[PDB]
Amino acid sequence: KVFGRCELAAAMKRHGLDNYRGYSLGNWVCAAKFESNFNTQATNRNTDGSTDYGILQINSRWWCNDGRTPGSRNLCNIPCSALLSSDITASVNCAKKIVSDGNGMNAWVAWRNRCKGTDVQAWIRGCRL
Ligand SMILES: CC(=O)N[C@@H]1[C@@H](O)[C@H](O[C@@H]2O[C@H](CO)[C@@H](O)[C@H](O)[C@H]2NC(C)=O)[C@@H](CO)O[C@@H]1O
Ligand SMILES: [Cl-]
Ligand SMILES: [Cl-]
Ligand SMILES: [Cl-]
Ligand SMILES: [Cl-]
Ligand SMILES: [Cl-]
Ligand code: NA
Ligand code: NA
Repeated sequence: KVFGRCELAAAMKRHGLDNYRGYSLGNWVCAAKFESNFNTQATNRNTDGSTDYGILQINSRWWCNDGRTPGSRNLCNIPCSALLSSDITASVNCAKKIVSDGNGMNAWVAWRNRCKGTDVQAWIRGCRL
């Protein structure tokens, strides 16, 4: 599924990401935009052979099991394919674990490079939330 911006904002808000660990909703929407272009089916292969999955491009090196990232962890205890669902619950719940792990949203490269320190509230501007 390719979410609309506000649709995703609303979904993320309903799933408790607004101000989760102090990260306002726009951070999450911004991260999703630049990680996946709001596409839950996005996958990208990393140089180390892991793959990033889903709307928040959660990687299989650490967070999910895709059966083809040897020596990786599965800290979200999910098949990576669960992160591709049109239902973002699995991504959100895993993202909550990630962002809780001490490094905040810096785990999301795109967030660090494209959202962090920007006016992320713009990403939820106009949305009914
Ligand atoms: C939370 C999450 O999974 N974020 C992804 C990053 O982990 C991806 O970065 C890449 O992650 C792999 C596995 O840890 C690293 O081996 C690789 O060096 C790293 N790539 C970069 C440029 O840092 C990122 C890839 O675009 O996608 C999500 O942000
Ligand atoms: Cl868009
Ligand atoms: Cl915000
Ligand atoms: Cl694996
Ligand atoms: Cl959902
Ligand atoms: Cl933080
Ligand atoms: Na990425
Ligand atoms: Na894994």
